[PDB]
Amino acid sequence: VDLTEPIISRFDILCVVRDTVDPVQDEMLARFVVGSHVRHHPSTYGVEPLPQEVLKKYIIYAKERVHPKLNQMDQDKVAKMYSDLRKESMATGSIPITVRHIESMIRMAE
Amino acid sequence: CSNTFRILKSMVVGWVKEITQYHNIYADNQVMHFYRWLRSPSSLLHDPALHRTLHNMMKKLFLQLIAEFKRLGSSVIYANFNRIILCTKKRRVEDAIAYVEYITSSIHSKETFHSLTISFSRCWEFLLWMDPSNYGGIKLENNWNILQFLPQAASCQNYFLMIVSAYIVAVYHCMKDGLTFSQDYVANELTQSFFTITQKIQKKVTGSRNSTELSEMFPVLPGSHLLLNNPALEFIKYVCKVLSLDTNITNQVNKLNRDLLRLVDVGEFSEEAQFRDPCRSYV
Repeated sequence: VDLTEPIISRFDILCVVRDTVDPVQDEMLARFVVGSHVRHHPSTYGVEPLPQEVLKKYIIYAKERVHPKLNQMDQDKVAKMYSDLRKESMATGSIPITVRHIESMIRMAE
Repeated sequence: CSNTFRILKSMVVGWVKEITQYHNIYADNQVMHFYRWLRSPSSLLHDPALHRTLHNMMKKLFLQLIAEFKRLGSSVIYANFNRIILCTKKRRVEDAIAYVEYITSSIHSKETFHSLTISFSRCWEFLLWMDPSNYGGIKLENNWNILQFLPQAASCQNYFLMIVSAYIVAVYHCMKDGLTFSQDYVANELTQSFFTITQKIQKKVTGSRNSTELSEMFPVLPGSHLLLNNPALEFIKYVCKVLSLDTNITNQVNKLNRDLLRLVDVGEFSEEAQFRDPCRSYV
């Protein structure tokens, strides 16, 4: 990645995307891309999305009218998870700096 | 000073050579007198140095004997200066063991100037083993030292025996009919039965009016140290321990752990959910 630990560890979520070849998945992706191109002419989902206007209203409502509280999250489970996550990371190449990943999990639960 | 060590070898070679194969009784009784005399701490004549020398050399000899099993297809389950356990083929146990036992014993003796004093073949024809702390097998023998630490209240000991024996019997039936995958079948059968059994012992033991505290329910042996508290949980833990070690296919056992700990409403990853050996074994 060429980034350092102080800047990597500040990112709560790390995402890796790879354009590896898989002909069935390539067929599905290409059919969807062509479908988007013909759909949006000027003129893995399986659930259907919300309309984007509804999503904007939903987000702006949820960020102000809702404030999730934390009262119990199975403390020993998270602590054990974080500890052996640190153990495995010590042998390999990504960096769960001590509290930032714990707090990342708390933030993601919220 | 090494001449004394070589003279001990000379004396031992003398008495064992004096077996005088027409007959001897003194030489035999005193060859075994070496065996007890280099063990007994009441022995004298700069004794701890000689006991230490025996142990340090016998470590290398025993390691040679156990290690050189490698060249013939075989697996070792247990090894002690007296007791050893081996496996080579899934059929015709005596003929299967004959080639490895006699070839290895002979070449043990040739390489080590003598090691041919071996005996074998006593009834362990199908065995799940972790020493008499934990074993079970069909010749159905059950020897689980941890079972003694479960209470007899609500028949928890009997239910341990029931689940373990049923699992062994079902897998053994599959093996005999074949003569791996049946692990999953018995796992589903246990997914039903283990649920029912945990409910049975839970409702019966919690309703027992003689319980001043459920910690008082447990038996105490000289190895007992744990704060055993909630018999269905200890039963689950011990059963799942043996089930998680008698197959590498632990996935359904782990699922049973999750399901039954949630059925007891006690959390996984907690200290109380972790297995610990109920016995402070001391030798």
